[PDB]
Amino acid sequence: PTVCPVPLAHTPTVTKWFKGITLHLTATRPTLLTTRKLGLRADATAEWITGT
Amino acid sequence: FEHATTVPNVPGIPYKALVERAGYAPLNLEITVVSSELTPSTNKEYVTCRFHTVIPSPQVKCCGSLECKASSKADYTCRVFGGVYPFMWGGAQCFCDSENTQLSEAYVEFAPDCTIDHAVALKVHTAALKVGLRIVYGNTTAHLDTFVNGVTPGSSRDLKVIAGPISAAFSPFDHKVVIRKGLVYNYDFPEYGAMKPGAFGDIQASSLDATDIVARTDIRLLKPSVKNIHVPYTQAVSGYEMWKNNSGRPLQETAPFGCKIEVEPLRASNCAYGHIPISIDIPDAAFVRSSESPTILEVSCTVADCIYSADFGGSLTLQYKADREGHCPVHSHSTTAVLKEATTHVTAVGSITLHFSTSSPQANFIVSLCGKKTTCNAECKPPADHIIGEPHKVDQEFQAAVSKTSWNWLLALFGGASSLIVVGLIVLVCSSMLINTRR
Amino acid sequence: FEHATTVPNVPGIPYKALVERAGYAPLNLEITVVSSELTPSTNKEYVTC
Repeated sequence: PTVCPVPLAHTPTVTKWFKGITLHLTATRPTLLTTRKLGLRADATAEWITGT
Repeated sequence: FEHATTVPNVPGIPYKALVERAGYAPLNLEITVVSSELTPSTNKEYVTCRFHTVIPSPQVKCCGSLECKASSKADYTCRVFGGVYPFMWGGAQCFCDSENTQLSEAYVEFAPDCTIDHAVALKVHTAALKVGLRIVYGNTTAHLDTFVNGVTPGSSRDLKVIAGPISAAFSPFDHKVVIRKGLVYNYDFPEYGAMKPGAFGDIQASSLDATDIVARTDIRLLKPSVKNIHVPYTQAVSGYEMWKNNSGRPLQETAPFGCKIEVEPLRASNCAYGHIPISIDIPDAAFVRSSESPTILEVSCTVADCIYSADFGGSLTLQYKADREGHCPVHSHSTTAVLKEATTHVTAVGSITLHFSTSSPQANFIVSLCGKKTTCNAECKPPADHIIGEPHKVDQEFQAAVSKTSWNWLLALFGGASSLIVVGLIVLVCSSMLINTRR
Repeated sequence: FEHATTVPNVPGIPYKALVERAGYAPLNLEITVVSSELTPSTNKEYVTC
C-alpha cells in the first residue's frame, strides 16, 4: 500500500429552491456523484456524470 | 440530586434543561452528543478472492495404467485418459502407441495477491450503541464515554450518569456483511460449505494462510487432442470478479440517518436517530442556594424581529429589576424554542439582549430568569433562504406549529358549528318545555 | 442575504432602505444612480453631403 494522487473535480454550483437544490456540474471525464438522505429512507442515488 | 430527561440523539446540537430544586436556586444543564459509535459483534465466516487454478504437471504411465487418487485439495479434479503418445521436444516420450494412459490433475489455491485483494464475510448480531458525551452544569464541564443500554453507568470523578435504552433500536447492517478493502456491503453471501461456481464465495477458507481451502469452481478436464503434451481444462469465471463488477455502491454511501460506516472494528459513528433517556446524579456541591443567588424582583420581555429556522434568527430583550449582581441562568420552558446564552450577568437594574431559534410560526413561549417566568409573545415570519448547511436544532411539533391567525380562523369556523348545534339543541328543549307548560 | 428593492431611475437623488435580517441588527443601504446611459442598436445605412 501507498498514497496515490487523484484529481479534484470542479466545484459544483448549487442553486437553492423550496425543499430542493440544483447542482450544476462540470466534469470533463466521468465523475461519480452519490447523494443520500439522512432520514429513515436513504434514497441513495449514484451516477457517473460526463460533460456539463 | 438526581434528574431524568430525554436527550435527542443528534450529534453536535446542544440540548438545554433547567433543574429546579425547591430549596436551592434553579441550575442549568446543557448536553451535547460529541460522538456516537454503534458497533455490532461479528464473527468471520470465511474469506474469498481470485483463485489461482494451479495445474500439477501431468504424469503418464508410459505403457501401463493409472487410477485417480483421492486428495483433499480445494476443488480437486483428477481424470485418467487412454493412450496419448505425447511429444515434448524430441519427437517421442513413450514406446507403446496404445495403453499409454495420462493423468490430468488440477485444483485451485489462493492467488499470490489475495493478501490485499480479498473480501471477508461476516454475520452481525444485536449492536450496542456507545456515546461520547460533553455535559456542562453551572461552572463544571465533563467529558464521558458511556454505553446506551440503561444498566452500564458512565462516571467522571464526581458525576454519575446512566443513559438509554434507545427509543427505537436500529442497525444499518443487514444480517450478512462483506468487507472489501474497508468498503462495507450488505450482501447475502453463501454459507460456509455451500459453494456455487460463478458467484461470490466460490472459494472459501478460514484465513489466508489456512490450508483447509474448500472451493467449487466447476473445473472439468477434457481429453487431450493435439499431438503435443498439454492438459486442457475449462472452468467457470471467478465469482469474486463477478461480484466485484456487480458489487454496487458500498454502505458508506447508502446507510440511512447519516451514519458514517467504519471498519476495524466494524462500526457506525455519528449516527443520528432516536432519543436517549438519561438519568444523572448531579452533585449538590455545584448547587447554590437561593438565599445567596440573586432572585430578581420583576422582569419583562420585549421581542424583536424573529424567524423560525435552524440558525439563531430570533432576538429578544429581558428588562429586569433585581437586588444583587450575579450570574442568573436564563432558560426557555418550551419545546419549540432554544436560546444561545446559558448564564447571563445580572445587575441590580437593567436589560439583557438574548438570541433564540424557534420552529413555530409564532414565539409564544415562557422564558425564565433566576426562576421568574415571563411569557414572550411574537410573530415570526417565514425564513428568507431555502437551504442551510446546519441541522434544525429543534423538532417541529403539531400544537405549536400553526400561527394564531390560522388557529383563530380554524377555531372560529369550528366553534360556529359547535355553537350552532348547541343553540339548535336548546331551541328544541325550550320548544318542548313551552309545549309542556302551555299544554 | 438577498434584498430586492425598486429604486427610482432618477440621477442624483439617493434612495435609502433598511435591511433587517432576523437575527442581526438592521443595516442602512443608500443606492445612488450616479450615471445612466441608454444606447440603441445602431447601424450606418449611408452618408450624404
